[PDB]
Amino acid sequence: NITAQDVLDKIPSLDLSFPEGKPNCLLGLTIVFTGVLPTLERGASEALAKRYGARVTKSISSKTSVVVLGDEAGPKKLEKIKQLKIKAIDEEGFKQLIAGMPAEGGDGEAAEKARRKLEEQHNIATKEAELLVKKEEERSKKLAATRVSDNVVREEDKLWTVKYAPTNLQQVCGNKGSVMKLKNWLANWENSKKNSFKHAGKDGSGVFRAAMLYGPPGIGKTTAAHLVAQELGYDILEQNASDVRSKTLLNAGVKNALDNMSVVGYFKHNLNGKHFVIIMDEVDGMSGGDRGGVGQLAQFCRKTSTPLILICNERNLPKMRPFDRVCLDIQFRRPDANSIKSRLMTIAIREKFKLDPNVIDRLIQTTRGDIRQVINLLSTISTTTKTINHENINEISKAWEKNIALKPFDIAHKMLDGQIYSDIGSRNFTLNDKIALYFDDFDFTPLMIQENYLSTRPSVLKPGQSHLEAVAEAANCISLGDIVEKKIRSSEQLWSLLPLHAVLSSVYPASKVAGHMAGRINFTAWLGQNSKSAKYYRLLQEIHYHTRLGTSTDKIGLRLDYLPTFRKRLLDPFLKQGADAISSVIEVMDDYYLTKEDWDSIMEFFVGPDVTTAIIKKIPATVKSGFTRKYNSMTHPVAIYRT
Amino acid sequence: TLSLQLPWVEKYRPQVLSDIVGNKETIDRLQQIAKDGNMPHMIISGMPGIGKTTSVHCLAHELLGRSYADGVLELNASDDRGIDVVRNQIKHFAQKKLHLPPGKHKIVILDEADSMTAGAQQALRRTMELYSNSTRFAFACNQSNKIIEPLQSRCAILRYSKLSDEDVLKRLLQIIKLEDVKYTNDGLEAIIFTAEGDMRQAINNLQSTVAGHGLVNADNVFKIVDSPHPLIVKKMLLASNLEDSIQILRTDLWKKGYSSIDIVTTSFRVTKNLAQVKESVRLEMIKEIGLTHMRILEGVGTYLQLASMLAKIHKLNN
DNA sequence: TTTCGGGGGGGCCGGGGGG
DNA sequence: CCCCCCGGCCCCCCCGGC
DNA sequence: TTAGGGGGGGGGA
DNA sequence: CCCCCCCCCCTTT
Ligand SMILES: Nc1ncnc2c1ncn2[C@@H]1O[C@H](COP(=O)(O)OP(=O)(O)OP(O)(O)=S)[C@@H](O)[C@H]1O
Ligand SMILES: Nc1ncnc2c1ncn2[C@@H]1O[C@H](COP(=O)(O)OP(=O)(O)OP(O)(O)=S)[C@@H](O)[C@H]1O
Ligand SMILES: [Mg+2]
Ligand SMILES: [Mg+2]
Repeated sequence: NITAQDVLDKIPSLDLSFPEGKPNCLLGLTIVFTGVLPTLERGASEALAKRYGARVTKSISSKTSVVVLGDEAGPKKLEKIKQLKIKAIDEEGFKQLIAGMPAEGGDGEAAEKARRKLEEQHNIATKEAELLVKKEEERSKKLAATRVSDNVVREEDKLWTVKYAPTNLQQVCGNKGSVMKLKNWLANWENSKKNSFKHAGKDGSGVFRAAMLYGPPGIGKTTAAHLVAQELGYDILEQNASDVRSKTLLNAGVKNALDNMSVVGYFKHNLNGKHFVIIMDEVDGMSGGDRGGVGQLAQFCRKTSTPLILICNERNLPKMRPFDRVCLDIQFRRPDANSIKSRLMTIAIREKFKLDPNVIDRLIQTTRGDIRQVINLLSTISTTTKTINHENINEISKAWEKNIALKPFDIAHKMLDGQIYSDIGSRNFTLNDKIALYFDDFDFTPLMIQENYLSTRPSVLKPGQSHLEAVAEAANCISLGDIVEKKIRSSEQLWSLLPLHAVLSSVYPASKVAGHMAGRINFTAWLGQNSKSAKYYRLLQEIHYHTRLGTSTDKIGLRLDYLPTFRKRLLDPFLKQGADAISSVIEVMDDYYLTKEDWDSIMEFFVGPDVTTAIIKKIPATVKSGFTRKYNSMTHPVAIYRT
Repeated sequence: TLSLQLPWVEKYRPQVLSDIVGNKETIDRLQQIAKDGNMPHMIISGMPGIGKTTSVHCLAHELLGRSYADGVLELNASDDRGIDVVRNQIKHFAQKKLHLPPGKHKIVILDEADSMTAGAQQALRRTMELYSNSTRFAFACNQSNKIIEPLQSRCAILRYSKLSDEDVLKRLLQIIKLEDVKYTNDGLEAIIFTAEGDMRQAINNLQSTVAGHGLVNADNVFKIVDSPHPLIVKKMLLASNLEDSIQILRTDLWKKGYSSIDIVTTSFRVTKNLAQVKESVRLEMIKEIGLTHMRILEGVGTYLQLASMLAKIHKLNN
């Protein structure tokens, strides 16, 4: 009949309040939205596009059927649009497209493929519902037979998450690769034990005695662990945050279970039924540097004689450092909408409330990939509203929005975005919002801002103001913020000044240089430099108090004045006289109570053209060996006598 | 006199879901849940004095009836709620055997849950997961962000909105009719304006005004309820001439006994929430206010410093 | 990173009581 | 005379704005 | 408007 | 089948 291409040809083309179209009119069209629309906002335009079953990609590629070009379009977007030769339309263009493609079908193979995929999803949902009702009928028949000739819990009284929890591995949606990897690792654990965990297979999982599953909340980590443990015929010994897992309890608790037979396995007699699978769930839930037992669990991971699976939500936390390279790491990513659309449709039809498949993705966006949260949202909403569609999708999504604290990189990216500092953008993301964004991680926000405020192309420059001037203003404000921070952490503990520190350290300098990140966002380098400075100051103090009885100065004077002459009288002789100057160097060292470690540290202090790394390396190894032998073959004096 | 009159906030505390005003959709959802049961884990968040504890208690009562005493475990910030409590008392309550109708469950009400420690919240996770067949949890808090993400994932989110002046007026009229309180429209308007959507504050102010003066009119209401100083600070910051701002500072704030620290903190907050002013100007005003706040915290809390702050703000605005 | 102060949780030590 | 229960220090870890 | 770069996984000439 | 689309996730004490 009519193909979307001919409609687009009819629609006016662009070169470098809305009509109610028929259902799924934009089906099979990949609409990429860019710029600013006159009447519709980005969110409103995306919602309108989804209302008609149109894929809304966040980027532009060869599959971008159409493009919605508005005011203030991204330069990269225009560059890629011209490179890929993709048509663009205006607000009236989109209006005519929705009102000029009513057949909702009959277009090219893309529309037919989309319809076939939708029918396949519906059929899968119906088949799953049929299986569920068959299971319910079987359970009811067994219950009636038992009753005819203990109180059980009826399914109607159970939470939807429990009622629809996966029963086997296949029912787990998303993270198929991770699930398969875990299954393979656990299946061949006995073979790895036979090889003493020395040989590594194709996947390299044969050298780990423990596995660590990590991912965001409500994605199926515990479910997958339990399912894999049950499938391979193991006995599960599970621990969680509800149990005491301190170092003492760990030593007196599960430690004895590492190499112990299971009595239940013996009395329930698979060949692996007598062996334990120790599941430590919510591993990040234990607090304590040493008494918590995180380090103790890491040590256990290195000698466990039975499979050990750890589960945590935050793998990069400092508390998790002991688990660096001792367990096989398995990441569970946020599942995509498609992998769970069939499950959501099955739940919707079984619970006898209507759910529009075109809004499911939005619900996922509300929950940030939290399947448990999605099921809870459906259960709570369906109690009063039996139909879910575009009529009330916006309100439901806004009400249940998951306000997750941003990470330092995301905080830096958002705070340095120039849009939020414009007249229009400031009314949506207010100053209070920016202060809250700082308070998300007050400890790291000022450091990230100071690190990344010189690596942006600004878009908020005032007329006649250069990038350098704004940078200087931001630096001045950052210095004032540092003064305020010093005030906060003094003996007076003026924590009430924290909000002001938010403005001076992050919000104001960011507003001065807000724009587009000219390059990759970098983590703050100040902490590593501070640690290096502390180490070097400790070394300098050690050297100074070794030579105190001979010199007349403070440690700073020793670094600035004495060290060059000491270099001239310690390093130059080796380079000039070869190995014949070892005696003079040793004599100078003895005169000042210096040791070999002191010699190396002194050589490590110099900068600029006096760096000694290359010079030290170029020295023949024989000279260094002779120097070490001569130093070790004699007695030396001691400056500080420890007792 | 050794006798006390019961506060009207307690005497007229709603006992059923139908007596709660505001947040109509959430109240209807709670009513439906009470009718049908199968209450899920829930987190109720919102501003102070809007009827969160009232809603939770009413829902529990309608759900459990005669079994309320046995089937409800209530814990708040005044009770012990450490990790040991979660691991022993709450676990014992969850595992407790209690025969209930075919659509009811035991309820744990953790009021002011935002004050609970991270360890207790973490320990609650598997307790909620394992015993959901017989026990359900209802958290009530002011800031939902303090609740860890795993607990939020396990609960249904109910964000309470501020009460509109219409609902406050409706409840106040019911209370007045039940108490036979002589009033005037202007007095009720003043009470509503001073309440700022706080039903508890409005009821307390009404009761205090009736006790202290009898007739509820603007004069008596304002005598009992002082005009909020944030509005005075906003007027001071928005004054066109430095002389007017200094006049307001000296007459409405300094001579009334307001401390300099309170004045400067309120100025900071009001400037932060001043949408009518350009954001960059607000940032400059905040810089000046922070300088003054640091000076006051150091110990120089004088009227001269506040006057200098106002002068600098006006210079910036010019 | 961290200059007080508060809160919480876990580990021993030791007084008292019981057998 | 010896073992166990249970109160109190001692230490160590973690916020600190709204 | 997408900071750069790497990993996972559905679609397909 | 390699290539592409598309998204998510890591940089990080
Ligand atoms: N991939 C999934 N597929 C189907 N349902 C899921 C999935 N993930 C989570 N759920 C549902 O949410 C419920 C809880 O899943 P969990 O296995 O506990 O996720 P989780 O990652 O372990 O959450 P945390 O880490 O304890 S907060 C399941 O019983 C399911 O009903
Ligand atoms: N929606 C309401 N309808 C009627 N009275 C209310 C309402 N909200 C509050 N009140 C009255 O104010 C009193 C206290 O209400 P609460 O439920 O305790 O408010 P709250 O939000 O729980 O306070 P916080 O958050 O713990 S400070 C009630 O006993 C009622 O008398
Ligand atoms: Mg879990
Ligand atoms: Mg309350």
